[PDB]
Amino acid sequence: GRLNQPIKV
Amino acid sequence: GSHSMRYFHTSVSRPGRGEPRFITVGYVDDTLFVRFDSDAASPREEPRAPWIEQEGPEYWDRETQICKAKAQTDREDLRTLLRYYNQSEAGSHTLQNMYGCDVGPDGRLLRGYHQDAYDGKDYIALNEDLSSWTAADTAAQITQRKWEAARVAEQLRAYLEGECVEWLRRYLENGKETLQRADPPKTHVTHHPISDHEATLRCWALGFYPAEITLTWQRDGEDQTQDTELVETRPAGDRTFQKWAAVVVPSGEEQRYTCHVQHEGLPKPLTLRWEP
Amino acid sequence: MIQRTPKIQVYSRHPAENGKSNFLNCYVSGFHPSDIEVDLLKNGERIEKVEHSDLSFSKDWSFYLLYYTEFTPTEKDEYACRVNHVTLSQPKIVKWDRDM
Repeated sequence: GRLNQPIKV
Repeated sequence: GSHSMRYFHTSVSRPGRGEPRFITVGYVDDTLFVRFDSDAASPREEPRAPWIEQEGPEYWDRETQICKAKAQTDREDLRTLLRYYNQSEAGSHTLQNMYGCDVGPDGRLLRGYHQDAYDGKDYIALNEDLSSWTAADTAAQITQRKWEAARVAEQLRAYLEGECVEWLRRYLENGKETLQRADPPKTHVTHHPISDHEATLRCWALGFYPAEITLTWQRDGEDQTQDTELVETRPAGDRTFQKWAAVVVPSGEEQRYTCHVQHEGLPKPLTLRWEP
Repeated sequence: MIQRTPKIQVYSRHPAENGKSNFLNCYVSGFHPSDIEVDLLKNGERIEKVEHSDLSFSKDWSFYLLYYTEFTPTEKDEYACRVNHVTLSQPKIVKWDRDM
């Protein structure tokens, strides 16, 4: 199951 | 023994041809188990291995929403990266991300990963400490400063040491028929005349899983590294992999050459010779 | 913009036996950027309905794909993989050799 933590550069 | 779970993600912009295409796949070891493609008619995370099919609707809904949200943030990121590199809007660019965890036989975290590349080049990587960053250039340093300010690493560490490991443990149990089976290579040597003076000896490994393998030629007990053609390990399409290693052998020297095979499905390394 | 040209291997799933159904694979790897075109050929003509894997990549970020179709090899039929990529000035055709 995936990482659920939105990250933007 | 040891195992890994990894998610791979690629967004490719296509100016004038709509929004960037987003494709993500997940693996346990060398087994593909999920995929998502934004160009599918109805994009959803889809199963690709039998042992994930038992996950219920809430799993597929949640995973699908994660994938859709990552597609969207990648599109914002691709716009950001044009600014960071002072690039025009006219060209296609690539954003890649990989993350996941490696565990030992007892299931504890051995290493975690979370890293990005832009246009095929390393961009920013979470270090092995799961707490600090390696930025490839001054653009990635801008990202690093944002991620330090927002304590992103702490959130990644919590996932990688917690959920990542626990999902992998579940998948290894549900998939114990396959994920916990090594299929050893089927091995043989073939001979391929080139001229009157020399022939190729080709040492084959077929039908093996997982993909990791060592396949070497010796002559009189000396490794022939510089003189061996070693093809990349390649998928057969039935879960298994193939590889070969070849050497050019002067006529009459064949029995001086030995092929050596190491694979975790083998209790002991194999030695093979050409058998006319 | 960096570019990395594809490695190309064309091969069967099982050792070829004339008249026995099998799978013809073309594995393209090590390439960047990801845009690529791959055909499988029978006697120089494109095979229809070839399938392929979803885009993925290696530890060094380079991309890989598998293209594949069912085939039943014979003594005389010739098979090949034809690849186009920005690194190539013309399409590259790699013939299937059952000994590789």
